[PDB]
Amino acid sequence: TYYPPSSFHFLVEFTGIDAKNNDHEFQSVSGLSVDIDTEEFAEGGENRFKHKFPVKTKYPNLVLKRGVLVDSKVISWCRDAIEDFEFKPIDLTVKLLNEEHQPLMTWNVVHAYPVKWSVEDFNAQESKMAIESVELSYNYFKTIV
Amino acid sequence: TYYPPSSFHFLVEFTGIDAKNNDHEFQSVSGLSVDIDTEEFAEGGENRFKHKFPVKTKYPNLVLKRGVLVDSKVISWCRDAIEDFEFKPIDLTVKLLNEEHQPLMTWNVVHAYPVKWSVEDFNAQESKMAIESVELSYNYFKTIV
Amino acid sequence: TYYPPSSFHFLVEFTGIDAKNNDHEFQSVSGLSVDIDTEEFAEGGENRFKHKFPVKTKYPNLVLKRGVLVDSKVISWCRDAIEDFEFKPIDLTVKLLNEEHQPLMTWNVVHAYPVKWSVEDFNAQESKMAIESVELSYNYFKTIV
Amino acid sequence: TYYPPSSFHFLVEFTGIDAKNNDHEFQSVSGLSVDIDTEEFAEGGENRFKHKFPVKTKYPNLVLKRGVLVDSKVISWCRDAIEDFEFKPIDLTVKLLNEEHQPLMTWNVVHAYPVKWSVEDFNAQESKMAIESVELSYNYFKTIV
Amino acid sequence: TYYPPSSFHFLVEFTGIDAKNNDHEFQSVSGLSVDIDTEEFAEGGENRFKHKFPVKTKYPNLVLKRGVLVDSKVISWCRDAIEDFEFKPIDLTVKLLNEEHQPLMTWNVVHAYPVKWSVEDFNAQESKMAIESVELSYNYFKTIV
Amino acid sequence: TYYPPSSFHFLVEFTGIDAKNNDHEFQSVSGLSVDIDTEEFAEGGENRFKHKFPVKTKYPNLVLKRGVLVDSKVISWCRDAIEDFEFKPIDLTVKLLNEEHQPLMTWNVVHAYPVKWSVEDFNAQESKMAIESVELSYNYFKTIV
Amino acid sequence: SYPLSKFHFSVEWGGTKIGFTEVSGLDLETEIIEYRHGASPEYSKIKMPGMQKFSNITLKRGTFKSDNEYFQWYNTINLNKVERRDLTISLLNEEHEPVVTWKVKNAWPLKVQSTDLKGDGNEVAIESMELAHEGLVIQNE
Amino acid sequence: SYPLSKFHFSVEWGGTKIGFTEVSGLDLETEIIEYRHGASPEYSKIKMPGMQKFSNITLKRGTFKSDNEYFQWYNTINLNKVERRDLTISLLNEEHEPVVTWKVKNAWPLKVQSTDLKGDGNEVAIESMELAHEGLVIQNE
Amino acid sequence: SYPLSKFHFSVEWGGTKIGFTEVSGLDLETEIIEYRHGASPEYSKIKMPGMQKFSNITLKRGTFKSDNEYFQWYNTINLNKVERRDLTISLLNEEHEPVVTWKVKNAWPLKVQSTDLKGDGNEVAIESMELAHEGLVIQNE
Amino acid sequence: MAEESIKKATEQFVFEPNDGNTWVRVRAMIENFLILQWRAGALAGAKPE
Repeated sequence: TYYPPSSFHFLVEFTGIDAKNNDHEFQSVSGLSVDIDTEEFAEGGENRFKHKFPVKTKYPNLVLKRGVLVDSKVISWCRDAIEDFEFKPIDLTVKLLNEEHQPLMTWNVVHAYPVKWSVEDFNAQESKMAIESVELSYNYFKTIV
Repeated sequence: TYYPPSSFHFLVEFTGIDAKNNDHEFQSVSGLSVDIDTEEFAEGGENRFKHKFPVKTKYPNLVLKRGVLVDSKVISWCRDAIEDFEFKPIDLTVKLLNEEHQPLMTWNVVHAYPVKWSVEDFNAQESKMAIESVELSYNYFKTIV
Repeated sequence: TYYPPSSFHFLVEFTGIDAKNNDHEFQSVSGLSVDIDTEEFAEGGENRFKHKFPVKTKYPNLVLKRGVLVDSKVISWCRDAIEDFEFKPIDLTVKLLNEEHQPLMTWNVVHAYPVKWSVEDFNAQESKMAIESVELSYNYFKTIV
Repeated sequence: TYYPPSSFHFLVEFTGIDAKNNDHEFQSVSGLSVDIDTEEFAEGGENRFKHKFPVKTKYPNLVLKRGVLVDSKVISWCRDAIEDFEFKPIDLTVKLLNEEHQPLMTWNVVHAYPVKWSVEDFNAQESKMAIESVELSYNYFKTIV
Repeated sequence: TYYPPSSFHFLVEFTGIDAKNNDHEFQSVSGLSVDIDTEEFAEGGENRFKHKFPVKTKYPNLVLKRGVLVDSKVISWCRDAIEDFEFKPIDLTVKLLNEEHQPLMTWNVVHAYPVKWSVEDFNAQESKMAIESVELSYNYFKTIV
Repeated sequence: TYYPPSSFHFLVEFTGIDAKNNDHEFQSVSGLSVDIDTEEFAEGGENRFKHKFPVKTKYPNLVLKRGVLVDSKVISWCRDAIEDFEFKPIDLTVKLLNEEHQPLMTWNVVHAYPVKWSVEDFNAQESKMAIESVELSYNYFKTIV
Repeated sequence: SYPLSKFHFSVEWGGTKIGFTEVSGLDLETEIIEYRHGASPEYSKIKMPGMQKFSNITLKRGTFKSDNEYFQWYNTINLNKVERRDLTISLLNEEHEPVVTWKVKNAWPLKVQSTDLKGDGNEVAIESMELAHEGLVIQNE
Repeated sequence: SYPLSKFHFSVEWGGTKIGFTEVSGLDLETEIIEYRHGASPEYSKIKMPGMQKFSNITLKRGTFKSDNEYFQWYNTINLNKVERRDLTISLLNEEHEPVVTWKVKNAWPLKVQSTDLKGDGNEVAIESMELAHEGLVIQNE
Repeated sequence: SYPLSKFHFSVEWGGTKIGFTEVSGLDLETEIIEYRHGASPEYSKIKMPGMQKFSNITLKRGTFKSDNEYFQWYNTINLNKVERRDLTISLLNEEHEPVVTWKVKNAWPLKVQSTDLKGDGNEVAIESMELAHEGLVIQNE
Repeated sequence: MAEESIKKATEQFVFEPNDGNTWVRVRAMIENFLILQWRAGALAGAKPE
């Protein structure tokens, strides 16, 4: 913009999971990008370049981090998939906020489910917070702005 | 939480091995995580994404470190497997503790056995403690909280 | 030259997309280079070297970076390709400028289209600007100087 | 222990080679560890984990370092194997010592022979000691403590 | 020598391209080396070593760097090959100079042609010179001294 | 020894090449080492270890570095092999010296010939000496001490 | 028409006394984010505000018989728990009333430093404390 | 035939008073790009101008009753927004008219520093501010 | 109504004398863990207590004939073994009784420093010792 | 049919604050319902626009 916005004020909301204020707060969000797979072809007589063709649109997994929370609803949802193969996909909204705490821009993440859950190593000789990490697979996203 | 807990106060307990206080104290614990293997498929006519399907739940080995202890019961158990192929799996509990020294949260590790044992290199010109390391394979874990 | 020019003053212009002043300003430009693929052959009796032959001219993708802009025309164009497989290639001009703000040298980029779009990770604990990145595929370029 | 021991006081002894005091002193010892090779299997109907089975116990080579000694008996033994393929395996003891210079713990290394010998690079512009390195293959080890 | 020469005073000259003083000045030159490809063979009964045989002499490409020059004759020559597949190999001389600006030693580079041309990335936030790079393939070289 | 020797005082001599004092002085020497290739076998019923067997003795190439010398005899010898495939192997002696400048220990390098020759990159903006590097292949070595 | 002096003040910290020898560290600070796009006619950057910081506060007092207030507060730390307090610092007028007030949120003690002893140390034994906090507001009406 | 003195001056910053105790940091700076081609007869580099920089400006004043101008400006910061001002600094003659003027574009406050308190601090309480800006022009006609 | 002085004190360390010239390093320190979640309205971090530290203690005394107490304690170190002692430091009243006591757990000596000699060194030869320990408790009743 | 399904989907927002952070969530949800109906062949049009 004339002065572009910073990246440290944002909100993560879930649809299909009971809401709690402690499940909307995160330390970091990553994975909001996309790419197109292509193929190459050489045409006889054309020596200046090879041709390139698109094939598929590709998205990476969405990664969320925060300090450990013991009564999380999101984690209970993750456990049902992890332990029993019960899968029930959800939708999600990522919001980048302005100074009035209203959205500048949002991302609509469609049909997501859990593929990973972990907690970082313990160390008796270091002063650190216990950090939790969750990774989700989804089909695509759209943006609103 | 409002103020998340730190990670430097914890306890490791074994079931099926004679207890000694010196076998419950460790410098570091790692490996408490999980992931899901998936497969991909391209559907003709659908050019927005590929489909992904789950196949299996996967767990890493559990790794424990401490200073060298010469009369350990855990090591005697490791030696029977290492030297004679006598295997007798055990269960284990990992506890993350609060200020009253009671569990905040625990991990139930099921059917574990030894796959590795080592001691770090000696060096005549350095001032260091001798450190021992043990790695265990297990089937799965559950959490209680 | 006697005193070679610096690299911090330049302009990016698009043909086929409605113009806005905010879409001509970028933080960084990269990818203006080329190479020739070759093949090798060993001739019996010639032991001093192998022969090398050219096959094809090759170009890398063009990469543009800037702070996040919410109403960009270039991004709307990228979305049509990304979301619906509607492709409509454009031409582009890269200009390296002198002190009168006139071109020292320009690059003519021919038949370009979008293959990638991303925004860098958010971090609640760091003071940073949100940065956007766009990558384009093209056939070749020519220079004017 | 209550206070674990340090790692800078130790002794290396050989059986089957004429003894000299200068062949029992080393700068560093490494390789005293072990691991178990495993295989995986997926059982139809069991989607919580894959099965893992042990196959073999594995040991790394033993590595010794010291300053260059010109009349070493150990090196004469290494040369017979290296130059003429005359192999005659030996046993070895690694001792970790206490303050009375008696063993805390020892390692019994069984049926060892030489696989490597080297001396580090010379450099006219650096002030350094010439360092020698010897690597041995062995079948297994046992511990006494 | 008794006092070996330094490497910061040298000249690059081209044969077959119209001369200009601005095309003989470079920031850096690299690639003046050579190697011999070999093959191995094990002879039954000989257990001290394997035999090695030479096959071919090999040379790397020659790489030149300088600040960007807009009216270069060398670049016009590079463009004819790059854009139209018109190839016309040239010879080249690399000279290492003494204090009277006469050659200490020279390299005769035979039958060279262009395989690469690039210019380094632009960055609006850094104070830097625009740098150009050219890479040439050749058959062999000889030295005169 | 009681006080091991340092590594900065040594001499390189050639047999079969006319001697000059300027060809016996080097900045650095490397490659005086050896190893034994082995194979593995698993015996049914033996689950404590796999068997290992020796196959061949292996030596690395010998590498010499110094400041550039223009009238070297060693380089003329290297050129005959490099340019015309005329190969005539030589023997070599590496000497590690004491304070009376007499050998502490020597290495006898047998049947050597040139496989590589290079000179490091020139840089107009750095104050550096021009450095030359030569690499030789040989069959084996013996030591005298 | 005259400025205020700096020696008459009081500190309310939840202890039994409000007299101190020295108070320091009442600062506020903001980070700066810089930017320049390649086509700009100016060869310098544009600046905007980033995230905010606060400094630690240091308090100094003389040691008195049977007064162990500093140690006792410090000793309330239990793993990740501590007693947090509201700290009020005030500059006083001739009627001993507030003129300028510094309001500090959630303070706790980071370190407690004791005195050094000397055979020829003809002086007062002075103890000190360093406090962490989460915010400062300045009032001057 | 005589040089100017350094004690009679004024500062216009959008506040209610123009008197200050101390002003510093009115600097200008340019980077240098160096180059040498291997064939040159000289064994040193040629130099040319790079990108430009500006220093932060520091202002110092005494604390007065009911004057909270520094805090109030600082407190206009709201995420990436702040009130920006034109700062004019001027060296005065005997008629109290400008002689030398420093013109500063887009300034805002980076930090506000309060005073330290001492039991034996027989002095004036002095507050200070540090300002960021985007450019300086010097006029002396 | 008066503060304590800093020159009348004693040290009990297991040796034969309790008189010292100088004592320093009786400090306590705690680390700080910081946190901020992206959705917070405040642009600063929340703080909580981490792990704890202690400083080394330095003791200084004059050299006397036939007194080698410092060396003898140091010389009890044998690889990983050392004689550990309870160190008690006390500030005294006019009756030579304790007022303020510092209690130190498990101390041993890290270093022993001897004096420097000078031809014109018209002064007392002073030796010193630095001690490691595992904890400090402060008593003032 | 379509109206009943949307009506049920919006019940979850009935007692939410009436501001931009809700308006955006209501839109995203309705659009997701409709894009599925479009892919299914109920709605006309080459692309969602």
